[PDB]
Amino acid sequence: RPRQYATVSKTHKTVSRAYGGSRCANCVKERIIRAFLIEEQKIVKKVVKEQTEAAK
Amino acid sequence: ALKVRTSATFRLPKTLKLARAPKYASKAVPHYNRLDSYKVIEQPITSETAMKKVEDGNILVFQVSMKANKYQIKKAVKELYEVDVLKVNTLVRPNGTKKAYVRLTADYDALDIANRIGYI
Amino acid sequence: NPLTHSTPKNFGIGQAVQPKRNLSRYVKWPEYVRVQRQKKILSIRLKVPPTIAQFQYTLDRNTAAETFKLFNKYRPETAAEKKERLTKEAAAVAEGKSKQDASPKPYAVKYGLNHVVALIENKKAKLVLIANDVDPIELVVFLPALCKKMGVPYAIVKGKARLGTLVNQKTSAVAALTEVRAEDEAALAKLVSTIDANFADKYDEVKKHWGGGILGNKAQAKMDKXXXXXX
Amino acid sequence: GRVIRNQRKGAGSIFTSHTRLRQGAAKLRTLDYAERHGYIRGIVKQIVHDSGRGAPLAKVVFRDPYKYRLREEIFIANEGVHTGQFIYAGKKASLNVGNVLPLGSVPEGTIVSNVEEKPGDRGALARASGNYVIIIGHNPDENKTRVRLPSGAKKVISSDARGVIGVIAGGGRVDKPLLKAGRAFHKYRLKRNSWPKTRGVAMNPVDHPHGGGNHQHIGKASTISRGAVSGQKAGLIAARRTGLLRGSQKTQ
Amino acid sequence: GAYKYLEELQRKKQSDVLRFLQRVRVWEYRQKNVIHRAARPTRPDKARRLGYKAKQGFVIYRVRVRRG
RNA sequence: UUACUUAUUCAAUGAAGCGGAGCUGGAAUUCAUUUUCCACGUUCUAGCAUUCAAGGUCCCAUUCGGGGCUGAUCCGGGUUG
RNA sequence: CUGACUGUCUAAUUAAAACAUAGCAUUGCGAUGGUCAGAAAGUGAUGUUGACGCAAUGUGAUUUCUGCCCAGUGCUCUGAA
RNA sequence: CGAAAGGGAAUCCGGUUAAGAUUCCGGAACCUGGAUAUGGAUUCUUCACGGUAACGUAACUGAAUGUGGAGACGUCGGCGC
Ligand SMILES: [Mg+2]
Ligand SMILES: [Mg+2]
Ligand SMILES: [Mg+2]
Ligand SMILES: [Mg+2]
Ligand SMILES: [Mg+2]
Ligand SMILES: [Mg+2]
Ligand SMILES: [Mg+2]
Ligand SMILES: [Mg+2]
Ligand SMILES: [Mg+2]
Ligand SMILES: [Mg+2]
Ligand SMILES: [Mg+2]
Ligand SMILES: [Mg+2]
Ligand SMILES: [Mg+2]
Ligand SMILES: [Mg+2]
Ligand SMILES: [Mg+2]
Ligand SMILES: [Mg+2]
Ligand SMILES: [Mg+2]
Ligand SMILES: [Mg+2]
Ligand SMILES: [Mg+2]
Ligand SMILES: [Mg+2]
Ligand SMILES: [Mg+2]
Ligand SMILES: [Mg+2]
Ligand SMILES: [Mg+2]
Ligand SMILES: [Mg+2]
Ligand SMILES: [Mg+2]
Ligand SMILES: [Mg+2]
Ligand SMILES: [Mg+2]
Ligand SMILES: [Mg+2]
Ligand SMILES: [Mg+2]
Ligand SMILES: [Mg+2]
Ligand SMILES: [Mg+2]
Ligand SMILES: [Mg+2]
Ligand SMILES: [Mg+2]
Ligand SMILES: [Mg+2]
Ligand SMILES: [Mg+2]
Ligand SMILES: [Mg+2]
Repeated sequence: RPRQYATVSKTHKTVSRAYGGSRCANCVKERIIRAFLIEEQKIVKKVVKEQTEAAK
Repeated sequence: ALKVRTSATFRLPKTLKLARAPKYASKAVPHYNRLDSYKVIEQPITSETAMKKVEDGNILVFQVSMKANKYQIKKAVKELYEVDVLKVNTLVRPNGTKKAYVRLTADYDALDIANRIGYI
Repeated sequence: NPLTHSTPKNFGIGQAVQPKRNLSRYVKWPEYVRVQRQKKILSIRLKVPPTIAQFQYTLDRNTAAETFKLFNKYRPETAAEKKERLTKEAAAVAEGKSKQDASPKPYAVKYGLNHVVALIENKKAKLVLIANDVDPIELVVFLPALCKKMGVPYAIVKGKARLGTLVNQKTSAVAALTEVRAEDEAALAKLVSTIDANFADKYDEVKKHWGGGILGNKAQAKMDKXXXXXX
Repeated sequence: GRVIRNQRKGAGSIFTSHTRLRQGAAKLRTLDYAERHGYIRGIVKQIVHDSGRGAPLAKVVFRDPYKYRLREEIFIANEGVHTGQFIYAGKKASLNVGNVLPLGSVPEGTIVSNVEEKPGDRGALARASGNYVIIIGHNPDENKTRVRLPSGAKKVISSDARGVIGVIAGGGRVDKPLLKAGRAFHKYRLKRNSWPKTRGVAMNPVDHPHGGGNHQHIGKASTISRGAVSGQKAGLIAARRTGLLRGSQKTQ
Repeated sequence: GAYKYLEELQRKKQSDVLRFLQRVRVWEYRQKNVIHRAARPTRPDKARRLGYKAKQGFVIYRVRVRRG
């Protein structure tokens, strides 16, 4: 119960990974993938709409 | 010229905030210490129920002021009688008097201490 | 150097938390700020009658600074000066004669509104400076035309605060000299001449014109736009 | 005579709305630079149920144009909208269900929810389960788009007023018979002390002008003039007609 | 002195000058609070008249009641 | 019948980006000129977006710390309807 | 015979066939608003609402129908004057 | 301000009185606020290792700021414990 976590040790309130508490395993996997593909495809959006720049 | 305000919000500009330098000092002569020791501890509660407590329990049972508190009770028993006070326990009698039970540390003998104070 | 990179911010809609720009335009200022700001403003739209539009005509920095450096030569008696003069005059003249006339006939700037008026009324004054900022304005509106009718050279100067310290006070409203030592009467003319061609001969023509208007910025370019564009 | 029921409702007391269980009031985003000029994305974090309002509410989280923080706005879920959808809002937005565009920026024939009367009041028209206004035309003579509200009244508003594409979710709520009385009891338990309703021709002449009896009838006309006094307004008020009709369609 | 010009001015209440002053000031007053302390008499010729001497311990207050 | 915006009236906002004009740049007319138009950061994804910002450039001798100007055009102080 | 039903009421002479109900029908209103409150108000209920809504009357489940009459009372009106 | 029935930091058995006890006695705990030292852990790859993984552990620096979770929640019923 909430205030009881203030009488307890950090290993009781985390796992060891990005988002200890907070998010759950697969929710960080999807966090990662989505992040990687978006920022990559960002450049793709950029390079491609710099091909249409030197097209006109 | 101008001035750069990064906040649309105007606020009461912090100002000096002086400090009271009187000229005729409220009270004339401060009150003497209300609740002194003799005022704190008021009277010994000598009743056969409470005598048996001093006998077989090492407890000094004094009536105390209602204004008094546990801290103040432990203090004035400790000064007025020259004794160490394990702990203090207060219950407010039905006639409004504040009965305090005081157990003395294993050093002191509360029965000795009792007819020391002068009563059996 | 190639160990630092040059990561540039976008600050366009839908990205990049906007940078602390300046909001002095958009401040929700205190009420007492807007009141004084909006009373002048209000007093800027609506046609102003001339006898108040007579003001606003202040003076040039030059004739101003000229008419000050002159007035500055006739300060009143200061505190410790009237102090000793009276320990001088009163003690000795009443221990002898000379009806207090134990002192030179003085040459001060003269001030006090009722006072400067009774001057102008009596044709005893020579050059009157009326402040352009008195409140209420009625305290003075009659002067420019009271002056004109007595033919007493006046001029509407800038600073009720200046004339003040000009007469050793916080504020003064009016300040006007009647006497002046003989070593000066020459600057008198050249000041009154150039003045009486702004505040006197101009009066009649000026009182025929009201003020006010000034749509302020937005609505004015909008009429500068309806005109420029639709013509 | 006594104070008839419909006057006692004005003071409050017993008749004020029950609002404990209500998610925050529904409102659009405040009309900021972003929406006035461009657009701004948002994710529907969840669609939720606001008590005594059949019509789901949509929670859409928008990053803060000006400060590092998230601002959750409360929309009315416009049907089709779905957890994870992206809601773009503003003059430049595109024409998809759920996005919020000014009425100028939409073609004629666009149907649209929660639209503002005066631009920036965060939503006035058609917020009821399954409703929608329709743009009937424009008119660049002051940004004023003409729309048709669910009453059928075609009222002109300013094309800078925003709406939200699509129709209000919660479709045929009033098609299912309430059946029994408890169903109705619960309906208003979450709303306001309006039910049950006693007919005033049951009353005595003191609690209603329909009141007295010897025969439950109304007495004189039950149509009362627009400008009667409270205490006589009970019945069909400015009734410009009465009786059965089946009206078909509306005002066009 | 200047007062007799304040008294006589103050009696031409529809002169274009005063109307304008009446306008700007009746606007100013509404905005300040209903009872607000007065920096200094708008009508020095009159406060004088009714007793006010411009000295310490005299206090001028403006106020706004509601008509009808 | 009607234009004005300061009285009065209403809406919001933690009074942010209103108003006028400019860089940039792509088309035009004119039988050449400025006579104007036009545009100027975000839309496959239930990521991320904060430390007066990284960069750039000047300063203090600069030991580590600061600061300024651009970065973010200028001009109105009508918060905006 | 009655009321559709469960349900409510005359605490202390009436529990019903009365009241309510769901269902049906009607009326006002798009917020500068409908209804209602207040001595007034920078006032207040509906409203954390917006016609699948709120407000106001009637009739009283289903089935089945709901005729004729706008002269009178009343309500209403993009109507001559 | 508004809950001795909602939210909520932490105690238990034994014993005892004419009448008190989850308070008293005896024993064994826990919470909180405050203190501080030693043991440990960490470190020359400075701010810990391991497990492919879900995760583990006596630990294993963290200001602004952000955010997420617990507080925190209807009713019936059968089934499991
Ligand atoms: Mg106690
Ligand atoms: Mg002196
Ligand atoms: Mg009555
Ligand atoms: Mg309420
Ligand atoms: Mg809630
Ligand atoms: Mg149906
Ligand atoms: Mg109610
Ligand atoms: Mg009820
Ligand atoms: Mg009904
Ligand atoms: Mg009924
Ligand atoms: Mg009856
Ligand atoms: Mg009656
Ligand atoms: Mg009647
Ligand atoms: Mg009947
Ligand atoms: Mg003073
Ligand atoms: Mg009145
Ligand atoms: Mg604004
Ligand atoms: Mg029979
Ligand atoms: Mg029955
Ligand atoms: Mg029954
Ligand atoms: Mg009875
Ligand atoms: Mg009887
Ligand atoms: Mg019965
Ligand atoms: Mg009827
Ligand atoms: Mg009935
Ligand atoms: Mg039927
Ligand atoms: Mg019939
Ligand atoms: Mg027939
Ligand atoms: Mg008729
Ligand atoms: Mg007829
Ligand atoms: Mg008519
Ligand atoms: Mg409290
Ligand atoms: Mg501790
Ligand atoms: Mg939560
Ligand atoms: Mg609960
Ligand atoms: Mg639940």
